[PDB]
Amino acid sequence: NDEREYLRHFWHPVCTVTELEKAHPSSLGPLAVKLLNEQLVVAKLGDEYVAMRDRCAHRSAKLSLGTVSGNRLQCPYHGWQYDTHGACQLVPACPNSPIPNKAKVDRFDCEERYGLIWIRLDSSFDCTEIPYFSAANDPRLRIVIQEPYWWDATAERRWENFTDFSHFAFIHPGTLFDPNNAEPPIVPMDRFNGQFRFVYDSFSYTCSMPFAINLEVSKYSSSSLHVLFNVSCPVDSHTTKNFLIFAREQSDDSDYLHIAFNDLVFAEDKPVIESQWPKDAPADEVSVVADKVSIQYRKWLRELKEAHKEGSQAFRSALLDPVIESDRSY
Amino acid sequence: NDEREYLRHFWHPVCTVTELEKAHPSSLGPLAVKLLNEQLVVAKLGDEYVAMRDRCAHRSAKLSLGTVSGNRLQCPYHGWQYDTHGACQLVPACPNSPIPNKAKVDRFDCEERYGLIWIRLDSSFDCTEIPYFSAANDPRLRIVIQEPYWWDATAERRWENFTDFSHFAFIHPGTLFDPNNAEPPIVPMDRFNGQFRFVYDSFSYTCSMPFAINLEVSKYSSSSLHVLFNVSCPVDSHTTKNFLIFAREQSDDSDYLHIAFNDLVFAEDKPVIESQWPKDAPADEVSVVADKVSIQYRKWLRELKEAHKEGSQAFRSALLDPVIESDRSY
Amino acid sequence: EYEVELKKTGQIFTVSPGSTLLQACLDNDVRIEASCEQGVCGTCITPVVSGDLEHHDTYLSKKERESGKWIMPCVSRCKSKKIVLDL
Ligand code: FES
Ligand code: FES
Ligand code: FES
Ligand SMILES: [Fe+3]
Ligand SMILES: [Fe+3]
Repeated sequence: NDEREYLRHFWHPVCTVTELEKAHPSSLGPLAVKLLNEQLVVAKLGDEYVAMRDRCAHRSAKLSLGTVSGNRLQCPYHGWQYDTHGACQLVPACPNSPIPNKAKVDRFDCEERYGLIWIRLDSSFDCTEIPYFSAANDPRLRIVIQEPYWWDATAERRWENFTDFSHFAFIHPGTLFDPNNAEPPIVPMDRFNGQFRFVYDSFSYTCSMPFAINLEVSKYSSSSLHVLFNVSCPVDSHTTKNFLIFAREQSDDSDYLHIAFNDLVFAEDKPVIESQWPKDAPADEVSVVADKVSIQYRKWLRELKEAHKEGSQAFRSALLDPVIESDRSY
Repeated sequence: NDEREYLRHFWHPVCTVTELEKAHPSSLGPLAVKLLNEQLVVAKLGDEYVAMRDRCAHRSAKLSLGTVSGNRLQCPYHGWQYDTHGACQLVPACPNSPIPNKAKVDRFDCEERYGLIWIRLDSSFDCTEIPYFSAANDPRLRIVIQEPYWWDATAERRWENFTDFSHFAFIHPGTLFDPNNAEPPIVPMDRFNGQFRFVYDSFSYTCSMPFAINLEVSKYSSSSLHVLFNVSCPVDSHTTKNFLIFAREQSDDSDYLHIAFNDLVFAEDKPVIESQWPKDAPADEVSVVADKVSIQYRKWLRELKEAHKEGSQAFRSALLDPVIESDRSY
Repeated sequence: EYEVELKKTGQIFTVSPGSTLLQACLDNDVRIEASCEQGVCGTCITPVVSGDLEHHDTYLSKKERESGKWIMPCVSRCKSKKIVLDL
């Protein structure tokens, strides 16, 4: 249902690498996944992470109950095998007949990065990249990948909560609220290279549109820096599979000191954000000046929506044209 | 859809008072309630039981997850606070900024009586009143408020089961059937003051429309009184939250003796009334002579539903115009 | 310290010095949405044909502000003497 069609051009994370390896005893998958209400299967065929529609072209069985055979995905029902382009190469019942030309299942751009598996459902605008994680490569940093966490909220609403400042005092009094710096500021926001960028005082955001946040917290550079990377998988209209990867300089402490803390603040948000109805933000919400980030976010998604209808070039401009508001130089 | 629109003009019970006090440790509420598919929140602000739509005007969190602070209801997300008129009176993020005029939520007529909280969603026709309970104030009687009991059944069908005389022999054979009173009488039924009134020998029904039933019983076992006040709340298309208050003259025995008995009668009804399908009674049900109470009630509802269409006064007339069939005065 | 304004509906009126452009509009029965009556939500955005403008909002991009094609009447004003809104 096509108010969300523009979302198909972006790269979305569907599972962790370790979720795929855990899925089937072979460690190759297949793993079933759902993205923007599409039912897909992921599997490692050879050296490629391949993503096809989880529906076989023959009698419509789910390839995710199949098995990986060599470099192919084998349907569990009558054993057809599919190659990295989703084409059937073996029909065991008539191995000497021709393979019908329609014996084919849709395939989607599937690439690994940062420890997660990303899928891009519609490549026809050739102008979106996998979101940016600042801490990959940086060898001073230890990187932990938390289990995915699922919310009954939309990627847009989850996004907005992660970049929200006004809510600390009420949802996170014990864990995030700084009573001396109690009231949030207004900050300039830049569009650059498909990302939103803004800073605090020091927290620095690089939000690859639509659903990814890259938050670099430094302790006025004195101590040492901490990076949060949080991206929402729009599973369906009501649901998100949410991924948090975090990196830290100070690696001497326990990973589960941080994992529990993150876990805690997410548990504080979840019941509120899930309560918001209607699940998608209607046009009768009343804002005030602290909501700059949420408004600017919605402004740009609307433009990306309209730009999409106009077509490829319009969308490329909408996404990548810079819109600088601050003094920082690019 | 809006075939139930007329029902919004009546007072409906949403919860017992204890339910609201129990809902949150402050004993002030808030408590969430569903009335005719509407999501509402109920709270004690100062001296008032207040009812609002359970949806914040900022970013649409459920206020039922919030907390009562002072004489206002404070949202869980960013702590906007709403007064007894549903107007925001504090935006914690910009305390030195003026509150938007649209920063308000719908408020509803909300009044406590008999130990229950009543809400009127539409007050425009200004002509409905909270059902009549005969045993309030009468200091000779001991009143008990059972816990709400829920049925997968509509308020109309719950009402028809309660005033039905024909089911005693079959659903309640060992608890309410009188062997040599096995065939039900046809009875005069008057409309007075927006109530149905009729008796049976005694059993004296005073049913404030649409969903309340007040049954006084001058026992053939006592020469002393016993009173059943039952009111169905239509929470949605398929289910009711049902309330039972009963008073008794012979107040010397255990409350639970009668509570257990009522609970058993309802247990005998419940499966059968839930089995009735469609949930709303269609035109092809075939009534008989002994269904006089069923018929008059469907007739009055149908008239009231029509009157609602033709506007305020035609409704006030269909409710309040008297119609006498028996030989009593009023 | 006073400004007039026109429309594609021809209606024309004056913003007394104590009023927001938005309040002037509503006083003269122009339907025009509002929420954050400070310059952030953006629902009151309305389009401009002519006139020289001062922005006080936090919704319009610097490039949008520098184009005289938009204005947020809840907080912004006209330093020119006339302004025409395409409404
Ligand atoms: S369904 Fe896949 S082989 Fe028959
Ligand atoms: S959503 Fe209620 S205060 Fe922000
Ligand atoms: S009304 Fe929201 S910005 Fe003018
Ligand atoms: Fe949060
Ligand atoms: Fe019964």
